[PDB]
Amino acid sequence: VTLCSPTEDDWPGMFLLAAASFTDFIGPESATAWRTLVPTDGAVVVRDGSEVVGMALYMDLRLTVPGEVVLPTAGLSFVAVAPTHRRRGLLRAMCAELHRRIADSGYPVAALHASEGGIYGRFGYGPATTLHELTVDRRFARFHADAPGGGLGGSSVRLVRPTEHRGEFEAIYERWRQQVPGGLLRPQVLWDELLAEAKAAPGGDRESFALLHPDGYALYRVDRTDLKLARVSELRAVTADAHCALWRALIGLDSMERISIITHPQDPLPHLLTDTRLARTTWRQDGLWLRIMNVPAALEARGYAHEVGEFSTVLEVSDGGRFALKIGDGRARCTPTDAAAEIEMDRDVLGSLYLGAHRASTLAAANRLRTKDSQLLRRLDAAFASDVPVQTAFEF
Amino acid sequence: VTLCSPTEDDWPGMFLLAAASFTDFIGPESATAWRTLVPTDGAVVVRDGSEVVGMALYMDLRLTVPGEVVLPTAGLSFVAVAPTHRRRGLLRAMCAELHRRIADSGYPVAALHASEGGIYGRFGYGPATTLHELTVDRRFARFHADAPGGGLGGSSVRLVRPTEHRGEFEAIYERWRQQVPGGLLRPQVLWDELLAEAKAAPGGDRESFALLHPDGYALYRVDRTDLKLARVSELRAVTADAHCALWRALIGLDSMERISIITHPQDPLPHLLTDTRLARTTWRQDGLWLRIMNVPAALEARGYAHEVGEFSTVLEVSDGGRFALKIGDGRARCTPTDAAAEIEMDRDVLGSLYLGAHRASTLAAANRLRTKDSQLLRRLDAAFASDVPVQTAFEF
Amino acid sequence: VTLCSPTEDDWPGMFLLAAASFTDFIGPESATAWRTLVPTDGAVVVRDGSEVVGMALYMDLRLTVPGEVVLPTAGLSFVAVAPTHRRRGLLRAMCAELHRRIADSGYPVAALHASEGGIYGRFGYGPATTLHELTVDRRFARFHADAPGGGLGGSSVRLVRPTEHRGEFEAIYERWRQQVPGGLLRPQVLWDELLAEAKAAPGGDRESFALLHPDGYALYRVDRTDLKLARVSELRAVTADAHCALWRALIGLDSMERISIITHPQDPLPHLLTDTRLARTTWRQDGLWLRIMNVPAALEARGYAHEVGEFSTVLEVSDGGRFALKIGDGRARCTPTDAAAEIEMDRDVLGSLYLGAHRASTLAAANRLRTKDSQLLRRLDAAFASDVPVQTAFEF
Amino acid sequence: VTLCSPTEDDWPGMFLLAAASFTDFIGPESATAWRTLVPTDGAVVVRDGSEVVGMALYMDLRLTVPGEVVLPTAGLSFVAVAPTHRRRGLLRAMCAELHRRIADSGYPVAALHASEGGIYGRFGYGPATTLHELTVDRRFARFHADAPGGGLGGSSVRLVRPTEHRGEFEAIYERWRQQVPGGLLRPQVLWDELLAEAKAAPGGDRESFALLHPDGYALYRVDRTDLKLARVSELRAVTADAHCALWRALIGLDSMERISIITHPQDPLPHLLTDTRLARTTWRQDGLWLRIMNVPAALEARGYAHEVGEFSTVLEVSDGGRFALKIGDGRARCTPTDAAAEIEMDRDVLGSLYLGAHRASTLAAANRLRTKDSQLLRRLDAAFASDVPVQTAFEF
Ligand SMILES: Nc1nc(SCC(=O)NCCN2CCOCC2)nc2sc3c(c12)CCCC3
Ligand SMILES: Nc1nc(SCC(=O)NCCN2CCOCC2)nc2sc3c(c12)CCCC3
Ligand SMILES: Nc1nc(SCC(=O)NCCN2CCOCC2)nc2sc3c(c12)CCCC3
Ligand SMILES: Nc1nc(SCC(=O)NCCN2CCOCC2)nc2sc3c(c12)CCCC3
Ligand code: NA
Ligand code: NA
Ligand code: NA
Ligand code: NA
Ligand code: NA
Ligand code: NA
Ligand code: NA
Ligand code: NA
Ligand code: NA
Ligand code: NA
Ligand code: NA
Ligand code: NA
Repeated sequence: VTLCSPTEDDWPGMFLLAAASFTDFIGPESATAWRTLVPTDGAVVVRDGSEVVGMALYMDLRLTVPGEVVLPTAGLSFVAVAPTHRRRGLLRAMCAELHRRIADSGYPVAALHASEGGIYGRFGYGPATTLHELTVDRRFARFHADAPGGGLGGSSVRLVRPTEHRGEFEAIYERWRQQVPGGLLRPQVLWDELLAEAKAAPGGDRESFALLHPDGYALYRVDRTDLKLARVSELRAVTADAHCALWRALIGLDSMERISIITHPQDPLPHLLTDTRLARTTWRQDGLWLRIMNVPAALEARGYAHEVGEFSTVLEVSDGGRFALKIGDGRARCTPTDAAAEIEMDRDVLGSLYLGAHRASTLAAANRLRTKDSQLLRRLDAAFASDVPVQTAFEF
Repeated sequence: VTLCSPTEDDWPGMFLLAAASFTDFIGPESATAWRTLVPTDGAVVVRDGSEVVGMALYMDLRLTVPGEVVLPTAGLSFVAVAPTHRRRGLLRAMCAELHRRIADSGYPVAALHASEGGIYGRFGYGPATTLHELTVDRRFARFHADAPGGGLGGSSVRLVRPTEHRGEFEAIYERWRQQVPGGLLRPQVLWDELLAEAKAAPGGDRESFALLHPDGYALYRVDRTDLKLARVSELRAVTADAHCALWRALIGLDSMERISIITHPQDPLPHLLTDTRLARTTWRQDGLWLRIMNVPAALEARGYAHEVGEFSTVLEVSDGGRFALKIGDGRARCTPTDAAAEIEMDRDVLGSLYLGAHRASTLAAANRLRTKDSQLLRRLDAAFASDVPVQTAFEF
Repeated sequence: VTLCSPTEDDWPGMFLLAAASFTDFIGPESATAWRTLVPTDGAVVVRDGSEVVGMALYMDLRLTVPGEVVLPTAGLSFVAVAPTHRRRGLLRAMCAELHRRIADSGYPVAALHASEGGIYGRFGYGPATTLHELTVDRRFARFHADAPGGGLGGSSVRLVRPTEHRGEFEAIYERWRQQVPGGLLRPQVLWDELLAEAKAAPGGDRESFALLHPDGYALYRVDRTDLKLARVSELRAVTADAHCALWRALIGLDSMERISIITHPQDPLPHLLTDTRLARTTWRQDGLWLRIMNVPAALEARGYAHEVGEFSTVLEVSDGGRFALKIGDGRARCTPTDAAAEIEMDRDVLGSLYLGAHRASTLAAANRLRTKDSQLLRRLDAAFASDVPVQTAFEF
Repeated sequence: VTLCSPTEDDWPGMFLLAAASFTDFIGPESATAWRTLVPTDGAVVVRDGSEVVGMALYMDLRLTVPGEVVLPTAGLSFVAVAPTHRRRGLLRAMCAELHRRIADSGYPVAALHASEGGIYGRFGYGPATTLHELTVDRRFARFHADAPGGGLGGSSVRLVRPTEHRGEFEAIYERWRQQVPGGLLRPQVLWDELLAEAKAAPGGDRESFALLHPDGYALYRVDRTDLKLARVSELRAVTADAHCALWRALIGLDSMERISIITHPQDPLPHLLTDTRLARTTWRQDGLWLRIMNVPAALEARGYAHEVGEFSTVLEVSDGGRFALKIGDGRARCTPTDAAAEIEMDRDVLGSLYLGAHRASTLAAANRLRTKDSQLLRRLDAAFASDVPVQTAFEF
């Protein structure tokens, strides 16, 4: 039980453990694409004296945070302990080694998608974005008088084969990810992967169609088993016009009873309809999780609300340092101090505040975030809040 | 088809229509209690040349709004058109008459709970609060190290018969409703009603139990059919200690698999657990709906965020007037003007902003709220936002 | 194991066997009402050397058959063999004794409702009417331009308590049963019974409401468990106006998703809607079963289609006699002959033809009805067919 | 938005719209077969200034109507409006153009299968045949003494691979379609298609088997998911012997719990069993829809019941002409008149009467068919009724 960087001879063993550990595993030939995003010394394996009983790696990602600021992000992925080697501290050992490497490489943040909601808090990760399934019963769906693009003349939305409009989707996604907190750069190899899953699989998923606007696209497919349900896999709109136009087109799928989509809590769709209730929230879950690797570097890099006035405090992160935090003009200055702390939180809590998805008041109500001054609580709420609402880019 | 105030001879006819129109109708003897909250000239009936084919009324309510300010509120209820008299403009006629009376009586706002989400927007009502069902699989539920009241010595929470601690529940609810936006004064007759539904019904609901803290209570009962589910009908906590203590007690119901509760989007419960995901959102729906009867009187009466600086604009409400709105020091001054409008919205949209549940940015994204200045949008978002998170009191 | 007419001392034993044999048993106090319809020597019990292990009886009924002709009918009911005395020929013995008594009393027909579809063919009973559940998704239901009573002014349909309009329901049902094949006289005691089941039972069925027209009524209640379903227990309309008006009222139950009713295959409801398919057939089953006790007396008593011309044939019923059958001017003459049979059928098959629900062609295709002349088959089809479509009155 | 006949360059665009509009779409290579049945100028597309946003076509069909008379029939199919171009009158425009072409080509009738039951009435189509799912619990199924082919010696039914007995199936279907109202000529290319779907698909449908009689065949396969259910896709029997023999074989599938089939309301199967109720009606829906293009040409072409005597009337079809209709000797003469109408109906209603599936009395009860003389109603019922019961051939 020694902890090493994998050699090329180790990957077949890692793919075996992946196949047994993740039910959604897309096989080795598809894993070559994602492997391009793993830097040299981005992966750790544990061997038993021999085969692979343990693995974890990070990918080089670019995360957009409030103020349209793009951070280098270590994306944690492909974490797996053999069923034969549980309760043996292999995860603790692997996560520690990667965090060392992530820290020493100069990543201010790491991020992951959690398989369970109870594992990653202890390693410093906080849930930072919220996933939100909306299901529209589109038979009753009528658009409000106030809704855009409900006038005579032509539609701007086209129905198209995804594979023949890759360039337009890239262009739109690139505009989208740069201006939305939670946005991730989607490299070429992940566009290759995304469009290979657009085509119909024998006894698998059905053909994916696209609705294409100058400033938006929606990829959808009819469900395998439920043939009256369209699953919107991905809708990216840069303008409210594009968003609305795309939903007029989706509500126009007259052979479907229900359109479903995984979106964000602030999706304006419910307000496009004469009946808000027709867009039911069927499902809600933690999206992206953040570990703030370097507190001063992260707090300084993001923009803050211009609306709150200048204010200063001392933030203590448990075993992560104490800081004089001065916020004003939507910039922050974060500097070492030994002054008495006014606000205390574990590092995972800072992850949950960092993109604006969670309010400091809420975490304080749970005593995850201690302060004796509620004026300071309101000011943190206001400053950390995001003007553009926070969204989840793509699962990794 | 003439529209009149009911006489005592009209109520049996109204109770007949109620029994046929609402499946949850609690019968005449229980309707005597609610009738005490209907003012003289609070009810309209439509007769056909004869029996009651139409009815609507308002109750005298006291609604808490941001800044711990209590408004007189006309609560719209008991609205029903005979199945024999649909598509005949009886609702339009009845709602118009009540709104006339509500306006001329000096109510700044009316409120209702909607049976459908598509009827009430056209009459000026906006969804103002969000209901949120959390279901905890309590078998996996462990409280976080940071959570309050996890130390040795005694528990402060007692298990009790609801009927023998009415005074303590009243006291706690009275403290709660005065300090929470969406709070409603619960009069004596509704406490009589609430505790009569605490006892077990033959072949109906099971006995209700209470968890009692100095600063909180929870009423729960095991589900009729699912005997591994506890339904928390009502949890009122005044302090974070009370909230946490009550959930330790609820998670301690070792014979249940699932605790469910209808709460608000900012409920801190998910953050009390080591696994946020164990508190699943199973259901989400519009709660209280607001019609702003008098725009200047309502906008002036509520508190605003101290965090946003002083700012002025011209608000047009469609067919509801145009106003110079000046917000600063968490007060608003709202005065008539004929100056060019900077912000336009239908009256229902103002209802949805009024308690802070919905962001102006979100409604703007849906074009329910028109402005050409996004700086003004951020300022409205910030000013209208509620420091204490908005909650739904009781259904009427 | 001797077969006797019950004494008053035998009924408690019969009620015990009834409670164990029929899950829907309405108890002894309610069985006093139905007992009034059992004639002296209408009931047989089997005792074991002692308690009741066997029972069967007939009730005095008046059945309407084609040509608005009302026949005295022995209604077979309350048939039960102890679970302790199966496969012992007690049913065969009891049915034989009752049929003897029914025959010798001068009933031309007996009728029953079957608990199973496989028992009663061998005793000479044929399924004579078809039950047909229609379920309307009333959210999509719009009436056709051509539909009656879709013009301005008042509705003629009232919503009422069943118990306060007994006289009007009786009057309408009495008009209905006299003019519809399958109609049964409903005596006073069965109107007492029907209205006692209109009221809500503690942890049972909900309150029943009535829609009342001068020429029609509908009794409905919301389902116990499914609160979005209205079950129409009974709709009697004498004119197409009444039928349509009542369905406009039922489709107006805006709190229901689905209206369900057990009706007949020729119910015009599907054709009242712009979308026939909205009235789905969810369920279909044999209704009333007929045993022709006296072939000549029954064939002579009913009217025949005036459209088919005069024609003669020889009908053989297996072990039920051979007859010269002459049909013309919608009358039949049925006389003994020893002439060669042109048409053969078991007696149960004649029951199935007798009210016009089943076509002779269909039964011939199944070889239940033998002839070597298809011209004669078409003529039987045409003559036996009912101008007024055949309906099921009430279960007994 | 111009309306044109498609060029060969337009089909890829039509196949894209087909894939997105119909979930059952069988792909382009299979659509080449059906394309052979589309005449020159049988198809219309709508382009947007460019891609295909609209399409509709008719196929050359031969429909059997009562009196074993075969009509040329325009079969409407492949109708689709882009989700991006709803509520724009593209369907109205396309249907109008095709009906013009269908009329001017000399088709007396058009027919279609409806995706929804609410679209096609306004374009003059009436539901003309009824689909009827029977499900047999074959564990309890015993054949009646009277049933054919229940004697000793050999069975005449063989179990066979469909692909090796194509000639025998063709021969039987050809005999069947010529003698049954609703019958359609099945051309070579549709037999190619039918037998390609007989073989097992990887992770799709299972292998199809055939039961083969000299005068009948049944194609069945075990259900994908439910392995105790045999789905009879198609049973064609020319003689009652063949029908019965085939069901003895199907009830002999001792590894199945349930045999299901989509058949017609007059299927004699229920009467083959000792228990009629074992053949439950699980599902019922409109089959083939008819638009009478030329009222006199259609009314004159079909046979009428010989049983009803000679009679004359004036039929008005709304915006379809008024006619002196004289029916006798099972022929009709239909001639222009300006005499007062005795019977009025919309054109769709005539479609519903034309094959005998619906009774004029029933449509009159719904006021779809106005007359002041009920004697004339009985005579129309009798004359339009079909001696051979009406069946649905194959979906298109
Ligand atoms: N990061 C990756 N993601 C995917 S599919 C996107 C997705 O939604 N994953 C959720 C579930 N995961 C499944 C797999 O990783 C853990 C949990 N596929 C591959 S192959 C592969 C990676 C990789 C990492 C780099 C090495 C080889
Ligand atoms: N306002 C009232 N509320 C209740 S129960 C609380 C509740 O949750 N109602 C939701 C459904 N409603 C059911 C009834 O009113 C409409 C929809 N019960 C009565 S009796 C009664 C009222 C009344 C108004 C005053 C007159 C007589
Ligand atoms: N004929 C009767 N009918 C009813 S309820 C109508 C009904 O729907 N019955 C269907 C099921 N049956 C249940 C009971 O009889 C067999 C199957 N209730 C009583 S008490 C009673 C009878 C009687 C006969 C006369 C003697 C005492
Ligand atoms: N007429 C056709 N039918 C079939 S499959 C038989 C079937 O059951 N269709 C029901 C659903 N339809 C699905 C497709 O057409 C609308 C609704 N497949 C093709 S490819 C094709 C046609 C065609 C028309 C000619 C042009 C190309
Ligand atoms: Na980015
Ligand atoms: Na969206
Ligand atoms: Na963190
Ligand atoms: Na209050
Ligand atoms: Na709570
Ligand atoms: Na409002
Ligand atoms: Na009668
Ligand atoms: Na009916
Ligand atoms: Na009989
Ligand atoms: Na044909
Ligand atoms: Na069949
Ligand atoms: Na027609």
